[PDB]
Amino acid sequence: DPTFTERGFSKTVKSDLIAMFKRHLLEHSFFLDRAENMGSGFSQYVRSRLSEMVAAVSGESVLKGVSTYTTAKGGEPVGGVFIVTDNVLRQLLTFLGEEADNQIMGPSSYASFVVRGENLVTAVSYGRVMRTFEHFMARIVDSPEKAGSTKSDLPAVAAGVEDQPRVPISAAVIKLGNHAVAVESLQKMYNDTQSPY
Amino acid sequence: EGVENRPFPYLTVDADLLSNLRQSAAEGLFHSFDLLVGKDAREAGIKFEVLLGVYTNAIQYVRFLETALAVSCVNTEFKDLSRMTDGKIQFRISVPTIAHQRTFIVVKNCHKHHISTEMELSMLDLEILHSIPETPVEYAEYVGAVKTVASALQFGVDALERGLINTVLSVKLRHAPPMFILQTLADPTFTERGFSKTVKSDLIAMFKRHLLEHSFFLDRAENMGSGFSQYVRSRLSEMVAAVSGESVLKGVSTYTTAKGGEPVGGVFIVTDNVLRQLLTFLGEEADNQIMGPSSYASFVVRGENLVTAVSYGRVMRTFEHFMARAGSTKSDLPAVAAGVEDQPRVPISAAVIKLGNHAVAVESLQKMYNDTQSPY
Amino acid sequence: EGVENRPFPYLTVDADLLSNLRQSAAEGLFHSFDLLVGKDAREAGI
Amino acid sequence: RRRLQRRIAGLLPPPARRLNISRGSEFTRDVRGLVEEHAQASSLSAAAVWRAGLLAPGEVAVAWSGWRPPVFGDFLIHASSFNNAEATGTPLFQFKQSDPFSGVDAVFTPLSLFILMNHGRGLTRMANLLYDSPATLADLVPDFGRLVADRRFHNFITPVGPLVENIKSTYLNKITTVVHGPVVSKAIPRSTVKVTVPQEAFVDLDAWLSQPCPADARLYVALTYEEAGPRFTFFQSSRGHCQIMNILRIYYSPSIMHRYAVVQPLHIEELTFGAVACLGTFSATDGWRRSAFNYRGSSLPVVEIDSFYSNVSDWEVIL
Amino acid sequence: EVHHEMASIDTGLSYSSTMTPARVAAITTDMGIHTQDFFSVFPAEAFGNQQVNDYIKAKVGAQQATCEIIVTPVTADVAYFQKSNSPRGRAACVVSCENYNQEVAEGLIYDHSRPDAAYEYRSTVNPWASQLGSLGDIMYNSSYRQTAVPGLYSPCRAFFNKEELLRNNRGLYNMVNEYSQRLGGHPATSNTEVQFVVIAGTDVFLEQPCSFLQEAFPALSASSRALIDEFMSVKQTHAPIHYGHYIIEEVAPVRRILKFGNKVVF
Amino acid sequence: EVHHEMASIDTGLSYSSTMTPARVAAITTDMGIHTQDFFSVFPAEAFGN
Amino acid sequence: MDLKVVVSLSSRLYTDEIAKMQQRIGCILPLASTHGTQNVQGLGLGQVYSLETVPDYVSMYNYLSDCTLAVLDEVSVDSLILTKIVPGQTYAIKNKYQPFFQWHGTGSLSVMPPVFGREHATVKLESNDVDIVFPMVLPTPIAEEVLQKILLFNVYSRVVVHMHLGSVSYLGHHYELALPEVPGPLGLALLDNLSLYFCIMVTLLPRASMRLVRGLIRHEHHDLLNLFQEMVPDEIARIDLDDLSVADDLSRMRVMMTYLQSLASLFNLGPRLATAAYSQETLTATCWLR
Amino acid sequence: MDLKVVVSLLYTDEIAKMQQRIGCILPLASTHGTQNVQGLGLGQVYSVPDYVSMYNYLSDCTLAVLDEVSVDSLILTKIVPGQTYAIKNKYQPFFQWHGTGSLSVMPPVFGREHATVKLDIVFPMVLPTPIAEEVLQKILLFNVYSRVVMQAPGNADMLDVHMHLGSVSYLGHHYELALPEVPGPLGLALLDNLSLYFCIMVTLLPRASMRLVRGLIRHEHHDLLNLFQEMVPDEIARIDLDDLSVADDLSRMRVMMTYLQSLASLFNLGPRLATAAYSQETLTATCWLR
Repeated sequence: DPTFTERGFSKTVKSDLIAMFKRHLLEHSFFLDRAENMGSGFSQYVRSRLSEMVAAVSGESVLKGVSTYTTAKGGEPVGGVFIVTDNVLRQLLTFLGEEADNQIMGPSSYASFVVRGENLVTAVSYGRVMRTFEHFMARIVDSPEKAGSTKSDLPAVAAGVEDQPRVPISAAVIKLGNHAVAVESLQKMYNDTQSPY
Repeated sequence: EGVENRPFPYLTVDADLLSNLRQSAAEGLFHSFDLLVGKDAREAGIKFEVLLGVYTNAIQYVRFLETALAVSCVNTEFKDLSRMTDGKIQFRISVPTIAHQRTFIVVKNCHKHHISTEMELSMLDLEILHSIPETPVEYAEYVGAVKTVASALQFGVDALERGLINTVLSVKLRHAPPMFILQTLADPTFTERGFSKTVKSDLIAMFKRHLLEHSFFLDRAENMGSGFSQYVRSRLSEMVAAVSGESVLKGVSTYTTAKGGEPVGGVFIVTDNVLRQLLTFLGEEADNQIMGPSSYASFVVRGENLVTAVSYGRVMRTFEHFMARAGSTKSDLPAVAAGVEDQPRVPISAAVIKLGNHAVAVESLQKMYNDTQSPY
Repeated sequence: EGVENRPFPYLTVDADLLSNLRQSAAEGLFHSFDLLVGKDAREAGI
Repeated sequence: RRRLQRRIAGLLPPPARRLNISRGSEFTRDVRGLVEEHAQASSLSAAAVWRAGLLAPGEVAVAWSGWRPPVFGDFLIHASSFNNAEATGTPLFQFKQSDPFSGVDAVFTPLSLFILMNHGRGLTRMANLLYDSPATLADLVPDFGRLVADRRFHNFITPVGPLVENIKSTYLNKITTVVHGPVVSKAIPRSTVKVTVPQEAFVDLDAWLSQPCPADARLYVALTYEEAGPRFTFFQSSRGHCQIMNILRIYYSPSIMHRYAVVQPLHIEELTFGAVACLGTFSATDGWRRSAFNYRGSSLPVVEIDSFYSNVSDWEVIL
Repeated sequence: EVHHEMASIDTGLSYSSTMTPARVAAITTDMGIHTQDFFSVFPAEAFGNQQVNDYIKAKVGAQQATCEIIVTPVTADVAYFQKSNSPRGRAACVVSCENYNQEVAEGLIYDHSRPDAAYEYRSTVNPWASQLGSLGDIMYNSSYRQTAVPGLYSPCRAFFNKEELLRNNRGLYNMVNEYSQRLGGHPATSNTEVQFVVIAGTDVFLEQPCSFLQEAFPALSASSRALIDEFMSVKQTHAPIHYGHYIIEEVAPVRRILKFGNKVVF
Repeated sequence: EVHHEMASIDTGLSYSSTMTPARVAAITTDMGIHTQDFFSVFPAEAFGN
Repeated sequence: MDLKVVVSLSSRLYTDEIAKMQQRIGCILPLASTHGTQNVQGLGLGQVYSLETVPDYVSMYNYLSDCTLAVLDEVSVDSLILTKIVPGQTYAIKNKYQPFFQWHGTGSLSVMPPVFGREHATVKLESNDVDIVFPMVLPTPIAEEVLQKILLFNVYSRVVVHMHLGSVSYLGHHYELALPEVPGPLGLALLDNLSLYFCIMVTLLPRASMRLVRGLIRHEHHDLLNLFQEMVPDEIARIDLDDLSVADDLSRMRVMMTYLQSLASLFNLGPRLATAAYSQETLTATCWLR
Repeated sequence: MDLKVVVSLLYTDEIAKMQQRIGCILPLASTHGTQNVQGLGLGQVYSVPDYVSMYNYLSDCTLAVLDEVSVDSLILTKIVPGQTYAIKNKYQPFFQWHGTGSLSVMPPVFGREHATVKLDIVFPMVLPTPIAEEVLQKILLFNVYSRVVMQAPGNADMLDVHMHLGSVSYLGHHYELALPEVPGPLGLALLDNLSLYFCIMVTLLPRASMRLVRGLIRHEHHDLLNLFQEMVPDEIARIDLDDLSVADDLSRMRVMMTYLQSLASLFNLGPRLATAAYSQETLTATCWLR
């Protein structure tokens, strides 16, 4: 929340922030028990709290311009993923009514980043490999005065991830206002191996 | 002791540099050497540190008309504001009567606002900028220097176009009385008399009554159960209707709803959380675009104004209209629309809601202020 | 500090990286950072 | 009178103080002609010399602007008396030698100036790590004990400003120092130079008190006379010289009665409690960023004043 | 340096912008008890003997929201302190005075030959903070607060100064738009340990209706723990006035939930 | 003030350059008898009377 | 180099305040910062010199050496512009100060806290509810006379001769100046440092010059000697009983001239202006900061 | 920028005696293009000699190193504090210079015939700062010690004042001075009134010191040092008179204050030049005004 962290963190701000940690700990924690004894409005409460969790996450990933993992039926970017336990999974399905989608598209194979001849020479002699030697050559010794825009370097931030084939991936998808997040519980991967989820 | 051994491709000369080596290697002929015997005398394992790409933010320039704060203000590029010592506006308000005659000549004056940041550039990337590069390393240096200087200058005009929004947002606060006063002051049931003593005491009673019952309405709307949408609408509608929009530039078409002939008629400036809560309490908005101007107006000084300017100053706003002088509203409609027309009507990405018969826009500038690390 | 101040082909992305950044970095969220204000905010010499 | 118009056209136009930009993205040639300052070093060809405009009289002009070119003090010192592992921007102190003709001068870094005070009686670990023997320094001043004893050590040491060039000769070192003007390094990649004063010898005076913020915050060096031998302290202040002697008397208020209580000034010459001298001005905003100075063995804290304008002054006595 | 000028001018006659409060981020002030000593505010004054002065100064502990003290007799009615009124015991309404004058203003504010503005039947609540030379103004009115340490923000001063009240005796529209365009009514701080007075403009962001209206909203005071713990239990039928004790409901503009064990009240 | 930088670096392992003396030209010092005096080398040292 | 500081008033300005400020164009004003634009608080000497009865001149000096200096050239409604005085540039400073001190040809100017009253050099700005006062700019000898008259009234306050001290006398006119009663701890600290200097003077002062002047009063009468009224002081009698020695006199003078330079710099409070080519017909002087 | 000053007016001996001094300096009357002959250095002030007005004229007017001398014109360059210059030590009292030592300019005290060129032109003395304060002390005390033995010959001996004032010593350079052995009484010499200033301030310093220390001690405790440095003087000068006419004591304090300030500004050596790289091979010195 930018309201407190905008003045500059004096001694009279962390005194507010610790008390607000305590007030969020006594009240809003364990939000699947207050939603049991809520009565009627459990759906609005859970749908509020999940959106409050989602919007409080810094979604400024540098690769967020890369369009990957869209939803299959709609075509909207799935920004975010919930990982839950298996008992609360069907609870979150029924409290949110029904899934807005049944599958999401995504990359079928991992991005291929192997070292090229120029990278190998820099790896042999100095022992230092760069990410994209062709882009460093294109932005230093091919067109240095040609500055970079976000459209001109969106191929460079996407190291082959935007050219990989799209297969559907089975996962439950919900809708939180504008966004869409994939709710998934991989507890079944653990219990057949008897490793602690 | 100052020497690496990576698996280099070694050039194989035929010099007789084997001779008298280990005798001289023990005495200290070399400043730094590492003898490798046994298994260690091998082309070593290739190892490397990886640099997984550098990144930076593309600092988006935020034009003043690219936000919906410009719906509040009609703009004119006046190229000589340094030579404008004053600006005034006369209002002749003809007041009619009721048979069971007054004209309130009021003056409003402009008020300038000087804003300026301070970019700083070193003397290194100017002396290397003016000079000419010859070697390709100096060209790779000169490109970095000109990118530094151009980025600093673009940062300077970006800080100016953000300080413009800051001064607009501040001067829109300086003439903004709070809600609990104008809820009663705009109701004409209490300005009917002429503001005697007892009606003023009644109004300052109603101020205290509206202070502890109507303020912080978004905090009231959580405990109303399901009636949050109707409550938020019935509060924002009287907030809109309590604002007298009788402005002389209201009649012209500056900003439309980007789907038809519904003019906007007001803008809401809230924070991030208030916007994220109002875009669910009101639910889905009307549209995601607003037709508006793409540039400013224009007001230059022609010679019929320039002779007055160089004579004694005191220019006129439209000297051709004064050289023309009956007139009605449809006659003087281009006299007030002094350049605010003929703009190519670009859409503007800003949220717009509908409160009854008013299509009010709503927008949050924290996205603009939090990139400056300043307090909203 | 392990930060290299060398010039670079800085890839420009559009994400709002500086969302409450100065109050984060002054408190030291990052393991190793460098603030360059004024004349040191340039590209370094090669 | 028509050639007069051509001469005045060559003489009139100053560099533009204001320029109406429209966008920063276009980067017009007019704003480039504003922001460009002519260089000081170029390659040895006719094109590079004519392009940098070095041959223009007085100030540089291709074929006055508030900039002053610096002056350089050229000093010859013994290679033993100086440490070649010194930083570039460190303020030095020429001692006036008592011979009529010398040829070789004698300069002192404040690290080297410390070990003249130490012997006879952290910072001192690094000081004794740099210079091994004080006796190869304590003979540069021939009579140090008498000169300290009659309190005439301030008028025999004059400041010289920070160092810029130090060639690594083997017997007789030549160093270059800026005695006046904008301190800027004479290197072919022109890199900046930061005036470095060791931290324990540099006590701030603005924060020692703890609203009108000026621009030029001066840096005062201060020799005082103590019973534990003299001391060379450094003071940063944003005030006037009239303010600086009053507040430095207030700062040294315990030390004067300390030196009085342990030793009665039995003669007339022991009254002077040293002197101060303004070493020049720098910006009060980004002044005195703390850094470190690493030798091969240890590392001491050292302040780093950046973009110093060196301007020495005569000695103003403290009492 | 990149200079830029811009000149704005209003086009409508009346007001064209409203700023409401909508939410509460956090009550930053930690609304508790923290009195400020008059030894820190009036350091130059002391008693006759030195050591009795030192005994007092060491015994009260003379060497966070700042409280104050208005001294009142014990016959002040609790029905007065239930309603939100002015803490100096007089209804300090400025518009039942006339506009742009002094005589009827001082008559309504300090003269007691006329009764209270609110109650027709009594002069004041206490005669120790509503007179021209009482105890409240000898603490807080700036005419007798000379040679005091500036920068302490006695919060009760906003009820007692004359130039604020003579400012409020102007025209009503003049009053509200000069409240809106000139926030410098000698206010508190924003993010400090103790509340000083700010002197800089367009850096801090605060607005006060207390300098506009001159009332205060009563907090949850109680003369025992028992009235608190029975007001937490029942809400529509709690006891306002017990045998000798009393509790005071909050009619504050903010509404706090009072988490006591598990017995909230809202 | 002209400037010019050169960077010499050896490419041979052992010693690559020798320097004999070929012939005398002159003996500048007279190989004679003028001893130094400790009154000039140690001037502070003195006797009682 | 561009030196132009526009100070935007936060409110309007009436025509009488405009006409009063417009008479004070060219007078030196101090500023809070050195930046591009500034607000009106911090301008002038009014933030340290409040609208009170008690002044303190040395605190205004400590302000003036701390802050920068500017000249007032353009004043408009809602905004007035100033031109900074940075060392290194050369300025034209007009003599627009009401107590008219005639300026010397290539002398030295000296800024000063307002010694001739608050109401004399001020502008009342009710519109922005602050006060801008103007620091006095007078030549350096008359400035030294004013400073020593202030210190002499500060030391003679426990003695009493008032109007012989409380009024400066110049060839243009003699002027009265405002005399406070106590400078607080700062003027007393200045007197403390000057007391240190004076007491160490009467320690290390030579005795042969007293032996000169004792016989010289008995030998010659001069305007340098009329103030003794042909009466040698008794301290000259009870010090000149000793003999004369040139070696201790040269030892004494090597500390006398050492201390008198610092005593001269104990009167350089307030920044000093070095002028040149003052024309008495246009009342302006090409001057720069020293 | 343009800096030359072409003064228009010689013959072969004048050509020679001016070509000897092509690197020395002299003051002017104006900072303009063309000047007359009279506006040159120290002609109107040294022809009865007096050090205080000559110092006022040397610090008041500008300075100019001359470059060339024609048959009829003297192309010379004024020195401004902006840029740097080059000067030479071609003066008849020859003092060897040194590197980074501050250079001063004093009016010529070693005889008019030493530093002049008779066509008139009088060049001021250029010599470094510690030698300047040393020879100033040694001519001041020489005037005092000669005047006391012209008053009473039994006070000091003429040979005793001559072994320590007939020579100066800086950095091993043991120079000598030209002292007027017959000054003539009642003033009328060079440094005839500065000693007359020095004796008056030395005389009036105890009367100032007692009044100042007693005036500050009732100001109870600002610091320790108003009463700490009461122990360092002798007790004889402490309890001297303590009863005098307040108007007469006021005039004595004011006279000693102005004679202290003028002498303190004068003992500050004047327009101080700051050299950087002196070379005794070429006899040149890179200097600038400071």
